[PDB]
Amino acid sequence: MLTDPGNVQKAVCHPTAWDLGKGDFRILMCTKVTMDDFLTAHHEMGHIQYDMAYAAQPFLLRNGANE
Amino acid sequence: FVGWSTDWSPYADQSIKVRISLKSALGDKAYEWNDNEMYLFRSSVAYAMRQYFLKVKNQMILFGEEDVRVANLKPRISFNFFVTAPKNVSDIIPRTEVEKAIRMSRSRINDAFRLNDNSLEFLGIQPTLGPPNQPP
Amino acid sequence: FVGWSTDWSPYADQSIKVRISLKSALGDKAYEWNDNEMYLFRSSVAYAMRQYFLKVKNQMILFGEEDVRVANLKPRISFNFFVTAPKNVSDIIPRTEVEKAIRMSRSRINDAFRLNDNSLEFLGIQPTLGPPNQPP
Amino acid sequence: QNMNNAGDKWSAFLKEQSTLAQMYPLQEIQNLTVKLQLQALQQNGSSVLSEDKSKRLNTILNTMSTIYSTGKVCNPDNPQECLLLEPGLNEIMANSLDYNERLWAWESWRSEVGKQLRPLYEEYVVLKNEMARANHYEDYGDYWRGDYEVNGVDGYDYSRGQLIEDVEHTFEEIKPLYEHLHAYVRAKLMNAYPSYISPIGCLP
Repeated sequence: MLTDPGNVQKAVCHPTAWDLGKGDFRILMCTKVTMDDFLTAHHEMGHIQYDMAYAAQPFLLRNGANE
Repeated sequence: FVGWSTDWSPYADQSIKVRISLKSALGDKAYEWNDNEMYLFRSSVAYAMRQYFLKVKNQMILFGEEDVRVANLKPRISFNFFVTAPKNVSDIIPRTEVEKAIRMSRSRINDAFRLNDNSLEFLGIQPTLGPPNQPP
Repeated sequence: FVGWSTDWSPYADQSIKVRISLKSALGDKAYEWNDNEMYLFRSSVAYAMRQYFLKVKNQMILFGEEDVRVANLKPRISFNFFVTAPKNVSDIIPRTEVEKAIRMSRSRINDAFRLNDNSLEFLGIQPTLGPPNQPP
Repeated sequence: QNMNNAGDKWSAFLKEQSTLAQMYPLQEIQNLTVKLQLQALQQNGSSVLSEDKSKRLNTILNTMSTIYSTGKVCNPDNPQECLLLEPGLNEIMANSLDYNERLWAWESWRSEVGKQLRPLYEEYVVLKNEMARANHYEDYGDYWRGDYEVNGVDGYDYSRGQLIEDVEHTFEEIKPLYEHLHAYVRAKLMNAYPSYISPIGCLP
């Protein structure tokens, strides 16, 4: 889901990223057509490249180190 | 038996009548007792509990002047009073400890109003002091 | 300039150091000052504002003993204190009126603890009385 | 829930498999590729707790967030001229550069929120503590540091009671950098704001 330009349509809202495991890294964004998604874009692409290390690696092998 | 006594309570026994005679110690030319001297008193009553309950009962309980309950205000600065708990007002202070509480600081309050314990009447509490030893 | 003074406040100027010397008026054989006599004092401090603000400022504002703020308690009966508003605690009482407020009822509080104004030290407030007229 | 309660079909299945993984230590394993695995094992949620009153606490938690998000001070010069925290109160600290009105805005804002949330705080501490004690920890602020409880490469660990001790090895040498900066702004606060500031003492 990306759709929220100005609408009241039922979807949850944050620009957020995922590591799902089993070779799956999702985004979820609430695009009020604005720059805060591209603020998070390489910001996540620095962090999901840590997540591309645990692409198929377990739930017992989660994110990187600390926050 | 006809009627009833219209003022009895089962807590009236713990009330103490205090009886001030300004024409006995300061006599004349003295200050005219009014509602300030009412308000001075209950502060100095609350004094006597704090000085009692930590020098004798030895734990701290706080007291305001409003805990000193005033009933039947008469010009002769005479009125029956009793004190309660501060805001556990469901419970009051038992009079049996107040009797020794006054006798500890009885000497404190007469000079707090230039009085002589014959202008500090309590009707149940009387001064028990004064052995003289003038000759060597 | 290195460091800072770790205790300054912009409201510390309104605090008054009171200095009690029990070995000066009552001397020895006197009662041992403790946290009751702390609690007696703030009640009798709150006294002085009520007597001031309606005999001078001439409108009623209420005061509890807790409005008398106590800081730096010294077993030597000495501490800097100031008083606030009752529960408009965003605002405090200006010290400039407290100085005349003590000087009105300075005579009230020394006999409230059998003291002599050389055991009621205020460091900014001193007794200004006593002209004698013995000869006719 | 398809991630919590369908995590709980695996979390109840975890309590078959995690206990069959719970016979291994934390320091005599150096494989790494499997060392942190049992450290990410208490993760999937707090299924060891019977969460019935931690799902009572969320009723308190939404009340805590609503008053802060609706944190607002109506001005007393005219009573229905009101300013919230976010578009009305930080702006006073931004646009206005007066001592006393910002002093009023500092005090009047703090007379609103934490007093109403103080009865939302005492039970919030203790109920999170037996939540932490059923999470088998002494306090939930320790769990906060529980991500930093990495005892893996024999020198690479990080005890909970040492990670801040090294932080107090830092700022006391940055404290003289404040001391010049204190005297710098005390040289500034005498002629920027009307001379209340002791140039020796602390700051308002």
